[PDB]
Amino acid sequence: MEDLDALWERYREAVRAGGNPQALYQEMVWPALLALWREKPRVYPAFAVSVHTLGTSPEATALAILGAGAERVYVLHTPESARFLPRLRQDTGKDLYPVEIGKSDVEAIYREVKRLLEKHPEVPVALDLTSGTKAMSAGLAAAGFFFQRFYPKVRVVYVDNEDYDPELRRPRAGTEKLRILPNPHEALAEVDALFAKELYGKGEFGQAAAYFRGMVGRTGNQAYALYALLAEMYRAWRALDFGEALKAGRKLLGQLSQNVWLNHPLNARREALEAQVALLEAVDRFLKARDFALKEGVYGLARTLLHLAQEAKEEAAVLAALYAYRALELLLQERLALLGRRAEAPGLSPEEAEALRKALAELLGVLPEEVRLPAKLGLLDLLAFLRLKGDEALGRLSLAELRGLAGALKGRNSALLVHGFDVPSPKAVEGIARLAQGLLQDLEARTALGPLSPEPVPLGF
Amino acid sequence: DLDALWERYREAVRAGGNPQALYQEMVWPALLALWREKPRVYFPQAFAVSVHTLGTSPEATALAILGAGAERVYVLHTPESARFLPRLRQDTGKDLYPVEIGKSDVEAIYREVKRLLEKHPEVPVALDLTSGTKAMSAGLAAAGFFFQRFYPKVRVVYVDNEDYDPELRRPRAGTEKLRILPNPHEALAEVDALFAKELYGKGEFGQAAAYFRGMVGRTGNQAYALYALLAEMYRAWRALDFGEALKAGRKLLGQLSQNVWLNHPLNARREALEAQVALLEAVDRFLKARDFALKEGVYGLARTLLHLAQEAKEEAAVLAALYAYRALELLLQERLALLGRRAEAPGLSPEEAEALRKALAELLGVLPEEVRLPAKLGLLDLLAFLRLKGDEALGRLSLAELRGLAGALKGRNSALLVHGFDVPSPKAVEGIARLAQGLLQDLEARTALGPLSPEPVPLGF
Repeated sequence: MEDLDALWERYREAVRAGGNPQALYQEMVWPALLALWREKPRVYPAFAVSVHTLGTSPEATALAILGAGAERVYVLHTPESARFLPRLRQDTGKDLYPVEIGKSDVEAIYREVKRLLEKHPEVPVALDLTSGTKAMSAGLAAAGFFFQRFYPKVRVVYVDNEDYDPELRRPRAGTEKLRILPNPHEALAEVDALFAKELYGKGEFGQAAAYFRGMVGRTGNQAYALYALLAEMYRAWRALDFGEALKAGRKLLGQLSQNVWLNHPLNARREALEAQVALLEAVDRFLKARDFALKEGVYGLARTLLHLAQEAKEEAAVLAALYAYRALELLLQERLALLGRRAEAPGLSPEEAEALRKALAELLGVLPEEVRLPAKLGLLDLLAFLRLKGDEALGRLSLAELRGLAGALKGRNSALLVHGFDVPSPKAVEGIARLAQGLLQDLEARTALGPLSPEPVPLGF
Repeated sequence: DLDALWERYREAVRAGGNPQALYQEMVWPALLALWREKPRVYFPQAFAVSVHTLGTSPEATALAILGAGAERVYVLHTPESARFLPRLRQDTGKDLYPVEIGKSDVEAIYREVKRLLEKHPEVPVALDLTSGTKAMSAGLAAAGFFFQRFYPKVRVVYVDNEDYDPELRRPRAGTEKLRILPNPHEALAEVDALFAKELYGKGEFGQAAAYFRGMVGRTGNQAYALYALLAEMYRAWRALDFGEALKAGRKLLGQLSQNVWLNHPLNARREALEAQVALLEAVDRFLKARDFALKEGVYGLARTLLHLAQEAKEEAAVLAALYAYRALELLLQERLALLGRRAEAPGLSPEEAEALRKALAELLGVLPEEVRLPAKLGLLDLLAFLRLKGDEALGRLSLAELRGLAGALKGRNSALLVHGFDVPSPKAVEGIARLAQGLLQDLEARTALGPLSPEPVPLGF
């Protein structure tokens, strides 16, 4: 090695004397450097296959072949650099499997890497980008980091070096070292936040929380524990577990009020978070009481259900119907509470029951004698009853709209996930959600929560 | 023009002149002029920001800056390439924003690119990798393609050429052109299958179908259309849209029967597919008839609901309870039918009603007068009635087991998403689902389907 450092200087001074650079490199330097790499590869801390781009200088590639020490060696060369395959054979002693590519045909690099990984799918593979055009090297690296998703044993490698002489177009002999170029997730920790943020923006709150919690496990940065709490709060809220959501939100607000978290980015949104936690509190209170005097909790629950129905409208129509039916039922029951009455025991007088059978018969296209009122008012019975009692919000419904909704309202309990086998049309679910929305805006005006959305607050990064 | 200039340059070099100084004197002014007049840029592109690595080759970075035409220009240089910043300012005429990095510090590339995208989050940004070490260029490309996931307007760019003279270490003048380097996702069609197969493996059937549809177009290969149908069938099945699931499964089976597709990989799992489609057909039949003599459809619907309940139990227990209650209800009604009683309105004599009130009281630990029998039997009422009528499966349950189930069973209709406000424990869902599973295993033996799983068949690639 100090032999190598001494003859490097001998070479340098011979070049300053007028000796040719390439010739004296081949004669004085390269045999000793090559012998060193044969005996002892300068390799950072397993490869079964190595794949090497090949440009106009074969020496870097010879070193990378010896450093990876793979049994199977592929060489991605161009029509122009094919001339160097004999030298590669004689310097490495390896069988070469050559693949010709254009020097900036990045797609072909991608395709050849695909083909090779499919040929060697479960062994460690080194992708050496040292030699070639920037297009070849960058294409090989890009292909490697892309395919690690599906071929995790792939590694991108590089003959790093120290004293690159721009005149000599070579580094100082003996400073070369083969090493692994890390992928961005491996290299830069904060990029995990990006994955978490993406999942959060998709409504995948449980996975987002898992990512944030794993980041605290990786780096110890407790700022991401607060983000995990937030994602956990939304996970629980979207799953209708208002107790767990309230607990997570209260923990989060408590943490954000500590001096150490004063500049956490979620504090830029504190009021929004406080309002959402107030909503969760109100819903928790209403769920415990089951009493429709608690207007804020009725609003919070119906708002949550209508938002869930809107999100399920495309991918989950059966659930969308269920959410929309429950929201409308809650809102109609709150209207009945405006009259002091309860749907499970409305206390209909004989005159009221007769009038209700007549109105239901007109809506259902039957005779009043065919209408049988259950002990607990069904959804359509409740709507008809409120109209009979002069409810101002339901009185505004046209007869055409109500006739259009009558089939869907009548079949509330006949839904597949309640007691029957039916799925109403998406158009009817749309009409049920529209009716519910109008009742919700009436209630929203009468509640201390004001208008509030379940949409998540922006993360602030 | 530039052709004749390049021949004059090569001639002056042949005559012993200094290649680099002669490039600076004879070639570089004409090329720089040309890139100021009309830069050679492959379809013309508009960038707001450009980011440039800088090695020992400032000419390439000047061409890249002028080609990108960005208002804001960042230069990622090393301590060794810093001395080139003044000349790069003169050639381009731009205010440069320099950022220092080590020549192999790939983490530093990732960090600085991340900072710059955060500073310019919504504008098109060019990452020029032409000049620098291979670690710098490959790091910039890898950073670009990685961050495209989160910053879609990022592009990786490169000053390519038609010919490069390896002795002069220069592109042939006037053959340089600024090119976008494609990311491996957009350059390789076939990779979409791997993504689909990943999504399919995680049960994301809609996205898997979407990727399969994409592949059909980008390749010539209608084979992927079959995969798309399979994914659509599972999507519809999980969403409880049995009609659409059956439509897709029948279309798929009919295509797998054509001569062209006899070697399709799905035909390796043909038997399983056929069985799943028959289950779907039986469920579709049962949903139209709503009659518990159709044992196969009862089995298929209860099996589907129990699978969904098991999937939802841990993180969506409200929904899991809804699914598990429906599954258990169906199975108990089928067992009422099997006893020869009407499964939707068993006609209890006053003597049977009295006996059932006594049995429920002894069970619930209350007095008989505190038990009220609704017009529709609840789950607990129905289970106790089946036990009174000598049902053997249910007769095997112990008193301890029944009292452990009694709370959950009484809460069928008081579930939040039915008529009430209950938010259940995953433990209560587990009890309901385990009772249902036992009844399902009993019905399995009495059905022409036999045992079948809603678990997706392997793709076979």
